[PDB]
Amino acid sequence: SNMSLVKETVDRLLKGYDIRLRPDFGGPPVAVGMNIDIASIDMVSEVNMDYTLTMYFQQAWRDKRLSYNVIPLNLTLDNRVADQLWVPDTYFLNDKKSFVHGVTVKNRMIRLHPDGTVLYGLRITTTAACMMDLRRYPLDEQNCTLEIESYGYTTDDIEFYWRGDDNAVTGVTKIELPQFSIVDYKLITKKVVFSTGSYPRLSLSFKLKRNIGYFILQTYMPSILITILSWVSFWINYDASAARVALGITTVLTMTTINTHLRETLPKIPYVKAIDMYLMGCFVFV
Amino acid sequence: SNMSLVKETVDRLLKGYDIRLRPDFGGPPVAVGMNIDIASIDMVSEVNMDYTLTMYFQQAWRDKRLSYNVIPLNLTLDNRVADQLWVPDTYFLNDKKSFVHGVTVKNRMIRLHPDGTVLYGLRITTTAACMMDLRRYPLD
Amino acid sequence: VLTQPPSASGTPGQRVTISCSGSSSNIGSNTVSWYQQLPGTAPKLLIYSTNQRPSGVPDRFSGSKSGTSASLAIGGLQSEDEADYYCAAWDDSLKRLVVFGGGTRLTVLG
Amino acid sequence: VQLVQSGAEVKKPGASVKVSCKASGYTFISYDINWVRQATGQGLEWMGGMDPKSGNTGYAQKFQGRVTMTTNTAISTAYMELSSLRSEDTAVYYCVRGEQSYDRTGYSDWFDPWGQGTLVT
Amino acid sequence: GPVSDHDMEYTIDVFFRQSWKDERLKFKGPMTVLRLNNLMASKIWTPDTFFHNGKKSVAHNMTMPNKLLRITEDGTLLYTMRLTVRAECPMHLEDFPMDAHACPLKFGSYAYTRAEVVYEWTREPARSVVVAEDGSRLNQYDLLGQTVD
Amino acid sequence: DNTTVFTRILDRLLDGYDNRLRPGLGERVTEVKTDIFVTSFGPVSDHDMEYTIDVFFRQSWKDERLKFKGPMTVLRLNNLMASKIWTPDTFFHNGKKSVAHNMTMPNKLLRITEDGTLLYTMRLTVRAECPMHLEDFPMDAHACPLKFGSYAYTRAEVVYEWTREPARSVVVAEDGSRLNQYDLLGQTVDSGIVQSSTGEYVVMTTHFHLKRKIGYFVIQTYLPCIMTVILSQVSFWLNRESVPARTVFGVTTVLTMTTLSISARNSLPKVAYATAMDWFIAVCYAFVF
Amino acid sequence: GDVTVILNNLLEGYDNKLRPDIGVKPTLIHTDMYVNSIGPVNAINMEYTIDIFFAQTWYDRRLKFNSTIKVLRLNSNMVGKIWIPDTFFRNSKKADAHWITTPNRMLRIWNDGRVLYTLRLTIDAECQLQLHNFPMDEHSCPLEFSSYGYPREEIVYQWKRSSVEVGDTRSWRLYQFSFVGLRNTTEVVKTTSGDYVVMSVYFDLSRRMGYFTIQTYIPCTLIVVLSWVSFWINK
Ligand SMILES: *[C@@H]1O[C@H](CO)[C@@H](O[C@@H]2O[C@H](CO)[C@@H](O[C@@H]3O[C@H](CO[C@H]4O[C@H](CO[C@H]5O[C@H](CO)[C@@H](O)[C@H](O)[C@@H]5O[C@H]5O[C@H](CO)[C@@H](O)[C@H](O)[C@@H]5O)[C@@H](O)[C@H](O[C@H]5O[C@H](CO)[C@@H](O)[C@H](O)[C@@H]5O)[C@@H]4O)[C@@H](O)[C@H](O[C@H]4O[C@H](CO)[C@@H](O)[C@H](O)[C@@H]4O[C@H]4O[C@H](CO)[C@@H](O)[C@H](O)[C@@H]4O[C@H]4O[C@H](CO)[C@@H](O)[C@H](O)[C@@H]4O)[C@@H]3O)[C@H](O)[C@H]2NC(C)=O)[C@H](O)[C@H]1NC(C)=O
Ligand SMILES: *[C@@H]1O[C@H](CO)[C@@H](O[C@@H]2O[C@H](CO)[C@@H](O[C@@H]3O[C@H](CO)[C@@H](O)[C@H](O)[C@@H]3O)[C@H](O)[C@H]2NC(C)=O)[C@H](O)[C@H]1NC(C)=O
Ligand SMILES: *[C@@H]1O[C@H](CO)[C@@H](O[C@@H]2O[C@H](CO)[C@@H](O)[C@H](O)[C@H]2NC(C)=O)[C@H](O)[C@H]1NC(C)=O
Ligand SMILES: *[C@@H]1O[C@H](CO)[C@@H](O[C@@H]2O[C@H](CO)[C@@H](O)[C@H](O)[C@H]2NC(C)=O)[C@H](O)[C@H]1NC(C)=O
Ligand SMILES: *[C@@H]1O[C@H](CO)[C@@H](O[C@@H]2O[C@H](CO)[C@@H](O)[C@H](O)[C@H]2NC(C)=O)[C@H](O)[C@H]1NC(C)=O
Ligand SMILES: *[C@@H]1O[C@H](CO)[C@@H](O[C@@H]2O[C@H](CO)[C@@H](O)[C@H](O)[C@H]2NC(C)=O)[C@H](O)[C@H]1NC(C)=O
Repeated sequence: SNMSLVKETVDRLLKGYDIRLRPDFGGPPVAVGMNIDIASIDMVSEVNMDYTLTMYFQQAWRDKRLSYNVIPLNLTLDNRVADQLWVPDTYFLNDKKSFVHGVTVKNRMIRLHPDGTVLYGLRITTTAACMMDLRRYPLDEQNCTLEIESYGYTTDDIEFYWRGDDNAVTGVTKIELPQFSIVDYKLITKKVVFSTGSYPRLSLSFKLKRNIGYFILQTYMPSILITILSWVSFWINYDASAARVALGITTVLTMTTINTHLRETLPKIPYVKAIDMYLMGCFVFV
Repeated sequence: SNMSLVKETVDRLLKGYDIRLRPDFGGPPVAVGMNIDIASIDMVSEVNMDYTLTMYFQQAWRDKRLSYNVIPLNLTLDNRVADQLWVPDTYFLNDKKSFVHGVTVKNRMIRLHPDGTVLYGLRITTTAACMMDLRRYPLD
Repeated sequence: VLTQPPSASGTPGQRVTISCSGSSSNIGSNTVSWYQQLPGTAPKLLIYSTNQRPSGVPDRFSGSKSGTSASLAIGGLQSEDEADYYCAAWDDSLKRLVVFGGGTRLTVLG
Repeated sequence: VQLVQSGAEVKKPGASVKVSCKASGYTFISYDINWVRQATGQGLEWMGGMDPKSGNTGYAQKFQGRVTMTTNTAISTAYMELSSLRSEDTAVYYCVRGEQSYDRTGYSDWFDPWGQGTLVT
Repeated sequence: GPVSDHDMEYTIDVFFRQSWKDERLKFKGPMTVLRLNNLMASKIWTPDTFFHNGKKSVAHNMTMPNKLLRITEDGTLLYTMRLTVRAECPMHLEDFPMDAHACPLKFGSYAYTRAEVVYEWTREPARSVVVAEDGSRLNQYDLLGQTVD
Repeated sequence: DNTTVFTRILDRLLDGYDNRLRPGLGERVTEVKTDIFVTSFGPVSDHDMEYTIDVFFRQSWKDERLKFKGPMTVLRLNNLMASKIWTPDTFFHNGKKSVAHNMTMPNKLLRITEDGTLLYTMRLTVRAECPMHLEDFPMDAHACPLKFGSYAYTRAEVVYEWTREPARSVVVAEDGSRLNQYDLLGQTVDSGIVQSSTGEYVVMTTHFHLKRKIGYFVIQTYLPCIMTVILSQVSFWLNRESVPARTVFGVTTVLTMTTLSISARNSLPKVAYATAMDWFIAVCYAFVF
Repeated sequence: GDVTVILNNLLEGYDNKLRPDIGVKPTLIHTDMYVNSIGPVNAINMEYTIDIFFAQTWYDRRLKFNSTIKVLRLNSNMVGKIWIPDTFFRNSKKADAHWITTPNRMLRIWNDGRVLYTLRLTIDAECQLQLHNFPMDEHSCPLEFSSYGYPREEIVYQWKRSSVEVGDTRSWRLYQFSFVGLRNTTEVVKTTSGDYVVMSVYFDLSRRMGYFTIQTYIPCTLIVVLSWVSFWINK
């Protein structure tokens, strides 16, 4: 029959298979092509200097040991067989807490092709560290990257590339962040040089441009109008001592209240920012 | 020596034991007795509509296969043997995140009685959901 | 301790390769670096980390490491490359030990 | 970056010899100063190293009890003192700077400036 | 469960039942139906369903794994899990506080395409997703009704 | 048949091996040569007296029992084999919650050289304790540590020794400073011996030196406070009859200083002693009164 | 060489499911602590963190060997194969051991069967603060521990001379409280299962008012004395 036939096919493929050895151990390097379907970019936290992204991270290589001829159809195997194959030791160079989803079963994909090509997918939520520079905050662009390297294999053993090389990353234009807006994304493959060799690397870089209308409406408009309201005391005649004192001193009080409530609402960033410079300017004018 | 007697009886009890079969597989239902020594109720969140409680949740049933008479004591076995015995699939219908404490070891107890009574205890923290009506807050 | 040919030769244009062989505790564990020494002057750095090239040395020179051996490949061999070539590799048998090779006198036939 | 070094010296066996290595063009405390000897008839030999910041030293095995490599941070010189001289101690003594790189995957050392300077017995 | 507007996510707690047909597990005995230990239920092929928009979901296992696997002599397998899915609900807040949302729960098969594993509701679409009558733990919103597809 | 030899070596490597016995049990003192590359000096949580450090932790010892011979000089091991060999059980004395990353595969590597030298690289994030003394807040400088050592192996069994000169055995990446509030100045690595009720242990310490930035507290508390005091004093220039006017200065300036002090001490953690900013606030409030 | 044979013999014919002397007499366990720190005491949740080195020493005649080596000094590797008491902390909301780089356990077996087993713990103990006299309040929060399944007639705990000892007490993360002392105690409690020997280590803490003075007492006092100015202001 067919079902058994494939059963013996896969059993024969896995019998006598040395997981400790990469494809073509003594030969040329193995080339791993990568895709990323960015499912979501959840939270870009300025306090923690990190962002979170859920992706369908996929890799594809050739493993001549995993070659079969007696069936034509693309084989898709249960993910538990990915433990018995060789999978590249890719790691994300700037992550902090990462995990593969495990409901209702461990979210990964293992798909063999008749020519030996192996496709291996994971569904990952990675909390990457995005170095930030908020001097210009809230009028700032934040270049947040994700760096993918191989831990133990050098370029003499493993080579990395984007599968497609320009469409390898999908789902990015459909990302709707609450506070930012992806204005561009770049794919950069390269070989970095360290002491003991050169290691491959890919880099997915987003440029996040922070939306401004909110910050205008919430922070600048109140301060500007309170500065104007402070000015109002000038048209009030000189004799109106109590009037002009009330106006000016209450404007100082209101500016202090705005400053010390935006100090809480805004992310706690213990260096000086453009918003702080503007609030100080308005305070100095009052 | 008495330790050798205990070792032999325990080995005999666990030898040829089918974990897939409840006690009285073809007979009447097995009766399971519940004790709850509530250690504490930590927080009552009205935003998430739940409350956390830590309890000593214990069950007691009769397993005739785990019956011995050569020693008169109530055996108390290392918790790790609870994976080799049948234990009821009790679950809390309205919990959200639960866990058996695991310090210094997995906080659970398995105790065998000469007449076959198994006494199986866990130390559980449960964040149980509680539907809350806060119209009358704080007079509710 | 590192051993390399007493001398090598090659006609101009030909690619000649000087090799170093040492135990696993120096070359097998660390990176070699090659040092040219024009006749009578002080040796200079020619290759470091076995692949990298100091600013000034032309791309003509290139090094490699295979297991416990290293090789300096002088492509397009020209006249001015007639010199000694040594290889050094820090050893892990003591906290500070660097071992030079015997050196190779490379001559330009013609 | 240069490692200008002392002039030639001539001495009779058994007399302690001094060689000096003034460095200029780089923070003298960031990098290390290894002393490499080179007999005219044979290949290079490593005398020993020293960290200009800690004073830690590593004299080679064959010169365990014949060398004293100290360093003067103020004037940025490192002067070796070979002693117990012999006929086989005639050679050109070089001062090198042990530039180094460390990163994820281990270390890698080398000597980029190098120097000159000699001694005969 | 609660709908968190700050995190743009909601929590749902479900009993997820899947029935499929495996002819390799037919048997002939006095009993038409046999329930499978969890150790053995890990030994057979179960569909690798996952929630497309889940953020972090947990399959409860207190005190024992909250899973049940049942085989009929015909080879039909029923596999019921109890699990909490913390899914993401993209929210548009133009009309806040007067907004209305349609929070999705999309699931499917990982690694099996349309030609290998097809999912269908066990009954009519809107009779295969049922919200218990007391199952509404929302403070802010009002669950009007679901709409399956 | 270029992998038959490789697999024969890999399978014969762990024959007669006991991962419960350190190399050289009765003959030597196992010398684990440590080395740390700090990829990023994570945020220093001021409230919790903690700091996160993301490191590549490399430990190299010598196991005479793994001396192999074959066509290879360096032999890599997968994590399954790396769990079958003895490895030092280093821990961080002041660590709170350290996480070793295993994505997508365990971020570990173990190599064996012919002569029996084992190199073990780990990538791990250490969330350690940074005891702070904020008497000079916000002008304080801290020197807080990363102390690590061995558990269960006294000074006579396992002795750690930094790979190269202490200060070249811990290196911080150029872009590794992930601190938005402090300024990583330098680092002092050292080795010591700790005596406990169980024995004497080798401890490898590394103090990281931090200096706090002031530019935020200057423009966020100090300048508002100074302007409030100046404004309170400016009340003297008004003519005396304007009693409501001067009373309103007095009271509303007291209210502004109240708000400013509340906000500043909300920003500070909830220590139980006076800081420099607290003294400034107190004197300013006294001036307005 | 010889130690591998010793260990293989020791674990040969062993049964880690049975406490030493299961039917003869209760197992006596001597316990020590070494408090590395006592973290914050957040009155909101009524919990205090504490980082300790918990050590238990008991006697197992099945682990008695004869050889020129007087003590076997092992890793966590053997911990899972020999009997370990199921000690647990009865007032811990959430406790966890440490697992980096390798499990932080420690096992040592002597000639005569004395086993010493040490591990490193961080326990979020609970103590219900009686928040009267705030901020001038003083508390005594316990760390209690006992066996989980073994009653008084099966496992008995016993302190030592220098059982519990603090460290520097200056690097501790105490913010508003101040360490004054500690006490060790032993009692027997009645449980649904039986009578359990419960050991306690009370830690005494005193809140420090240097913060609340400046925050509330001083500003409220000055605001009152400021409000009095109305009296001197003309009518
Ligand atoms: C509901 O479902 C839940 C999820 O399924 C379930 O929770 C799970 O419970 C089980 C059982 O308690 C847990 O499994 C145990 O986990 C212990 C570790 O726990 C800590 O660490 C894990 C992560 O584990 C990593 O780290 C340890 C230590 O290094 C490794 O040993 C692990 O293999 C694993 O390492 C891999 O991953 C690393 C990256 O993380 C990689 O870097 C690494 O290279 C590996 O690839 C955490 O998840 C834990 O946190 C949770 O649990 C604690 C409980 O304390 C909570 O407090 C906390 O809040 C979290 O909730 C925790 O931090 C393992 O040590 C343990 O393994 C030993 O025990 C088993 C069974 O006894 C043995 O089979 C096993 O071999 C180990 O024993 C050997 O090693 C020990 C070492 O201590 C020796 O002492 C022992 O003698 C024995 O040696 C013998 O065997 C060796 C073989 O290894 C051999 O070499 C020796 O020579 C000798 O022969 C066990 O795996 C599991 O972690 C829980 N999972 C989660 C997510 O919490 C829950 O219980 C379920 N509920 C119910 C009611 O059913
Ligand atoms: C976010 O910042 C990173 C870091 O600078 C940006 O990556 C940089 O992108 C440029 C443009 O692709 C790279 O320049 C290229 O250099 C290679 C050298 O091999 C050359 O072949 C190309 O022709 C081009 O000149 C640059 O190397 C790269 N930098 C790094 C460190 O990778 C990234 O583009 C930024 N994100 C954006 C703009 O969305
Ligand atoms: C195995 O998978 C490959 C990749 O999807 C399939 O290749 C496609 O085959 C169709 C024809 O059936 C072509 O139109 C596509 O262009 C092919 N795509 C690629 C990327 O090669 C293949 O059909 C599957 N089955 C077999 C037997 O190869
Ligand atoms: C063993 O366990 C049994 C319980 O299963 C204990 O029996 C109890 O003894 C007391 C004596 O006053 C009675 O009040 C209880 O009613 C008994 N329990 C039951 C369920 O009958 C017995 O004491 C334990 N000890 C021994 C040595 O067997
Ligand atoms: C960290 O990742 C590794 C690699 O996947 C996990 O190792 C697997 O553990 C499971 C459960 O014991 C085994 O069935 C697999 O065989 C292991 N992987 C391999 C390749 O053998 C490890 O469990 C992960 N640790 C955590 C805490 O998630
Ligand atoms: C700690 O506990 C011990 C035992 O409960 C207390 O008593 C001492 O115990 C040792 C060891 O048995 C004896 O040698 C001493 O004579 C005991 N001293 C007494 C009874 O005064 C000990 O006092 C406790 N210490 C603390 C600080 O709590």
